Amino acid sequence: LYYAYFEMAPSDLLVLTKMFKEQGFGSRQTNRLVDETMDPFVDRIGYFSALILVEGMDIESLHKCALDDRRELHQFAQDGLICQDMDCLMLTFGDIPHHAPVLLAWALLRHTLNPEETSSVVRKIGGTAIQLNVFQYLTRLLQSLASGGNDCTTSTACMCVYGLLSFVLTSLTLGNQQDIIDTACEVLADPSLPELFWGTEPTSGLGIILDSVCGMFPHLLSPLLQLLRALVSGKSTAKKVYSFLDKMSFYNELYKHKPHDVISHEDGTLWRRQTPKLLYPLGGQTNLRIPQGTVGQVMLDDRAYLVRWEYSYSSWTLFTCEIEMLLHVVSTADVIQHCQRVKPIIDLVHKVISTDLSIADCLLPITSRIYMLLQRLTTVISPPVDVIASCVNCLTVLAARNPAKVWTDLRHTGFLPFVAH
Amino acid sequence: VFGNLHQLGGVPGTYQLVRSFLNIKLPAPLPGLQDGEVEGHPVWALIYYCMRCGDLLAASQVVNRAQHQLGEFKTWFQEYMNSKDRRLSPATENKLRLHYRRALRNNTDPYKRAVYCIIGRCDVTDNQSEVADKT
Repeated sequence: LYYAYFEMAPSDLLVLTKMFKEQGFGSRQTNRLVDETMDPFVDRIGYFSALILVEGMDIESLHKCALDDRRELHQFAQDGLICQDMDCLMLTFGDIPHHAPVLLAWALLRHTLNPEETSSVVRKIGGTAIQLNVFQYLTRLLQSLASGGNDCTTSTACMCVYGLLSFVLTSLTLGNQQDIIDTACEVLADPSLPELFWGTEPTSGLGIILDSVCGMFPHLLSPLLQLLRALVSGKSTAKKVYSFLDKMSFYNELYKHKPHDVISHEDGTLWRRQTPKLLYPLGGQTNLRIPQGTVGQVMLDDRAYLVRWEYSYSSWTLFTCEIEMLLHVVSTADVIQHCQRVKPIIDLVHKVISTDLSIADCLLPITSRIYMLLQRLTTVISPPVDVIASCVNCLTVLAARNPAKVWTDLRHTGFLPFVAH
Repeated sequence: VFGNLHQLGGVPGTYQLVRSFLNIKLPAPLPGLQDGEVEGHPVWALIYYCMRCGDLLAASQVVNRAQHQLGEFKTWFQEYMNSKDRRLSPATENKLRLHYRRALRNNTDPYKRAVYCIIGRCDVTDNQSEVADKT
């Protein structure tokens, strides 16, 4: 709690490492090595250890400082001697799992030093940490801190983990990958039930990950949707996120084939222009048509004709067209169908409506369809069973806005009716 | 070139002579395989051979006209040419090298690789896979 107040002083930081060195980061102990009761303690203790050390390192501020940052504070980096002490302890840690996040963070620090000097070893530490499954470890630490271990302690704490990921994204130190995004999403998820206090950090994550995720969507359905869902509940800044859903500048999808014009610069697989196109071919007038003149780009150039579309559209209205098509199959969709997307899509609708609940009325593109999905959806299967939950959730959130309807629905909801006899 | 044909259809320019070598000579038994070709002509092979001939300027011109999309390379060709041919910019050379390693090195059309490698001095471990045909 105290570290949160200010950046760590160099003496404090060095003492920190000194104790970790002697303690061995508190790694070994007897957990259920002995009794069970002690077992529940271990993750939380480790998390604090990782959080605090990373907080002390303050990778984000330190890296900035190395580049050059104006100061107020005194930093440990200034003293070479302190670095020497810290280096030895952490290096030894490299051969142990808990301080994996510290290992990763420090590797970045050493590497920032690298352009100034050389860094044979750090590359290995970074590699070990990743292989170490630091990403997975962080998710678990994040859960521990997640609404459970303590409300107030955790999200300030989780912030520390977030900082590590921010820096980690640059290279390929770690590109936009499944693991990093997944871990980041979990840290943000920090599995909780809605309740606001604190928020998270800004822009560096925004351009690199949040915005990046949007670019791929809907082509990559899961990340964008998941991030949106988590943020909406937590942040009071509903408007920015919500407005984003209503007004979405970009659309990313697979490419139907062939004639549309292209405009040139470079050898440009990338840029092209369009004539009109209908995302949904014949199957009801209601169709998504994108006016000609819209610019598009061909992202992958690998295995697929994947194109980015500048077309601005409403995410909710769009999704509430896509799923419906799934039922009929009468219409044809450029988008593409899948159950997994169904689970997060409904949940997002659920979360958005619930969070917005007040200004609920404007929000629903999916009243009737969802119920139809629910009846048809009914399966004896895990993936759809998950989807079924989402439908129920939407119904629960929907209930406040239109109570009569939910009840009318339940009268003939397939799950419940025992009454028939 | 100086011996029958057509006599090549066009003018005796150096470029055309090389097109002839590439087209008539053994790039095709009866034409085909793995080159990048536009309008019936392997551009990269052309640049490579023109370069081989010592006609750097012409090779540069071919690239200019090329219809290609590695265009940053196009920049690095022209200044390589401009200088003593030890194109040393205190600037980009580093950037070209990274692209080679990531994009070009593991993949591409043999001639394209040759042009990048040779001009760039990209990868000092030395040898060009497909198109070293003579001692």
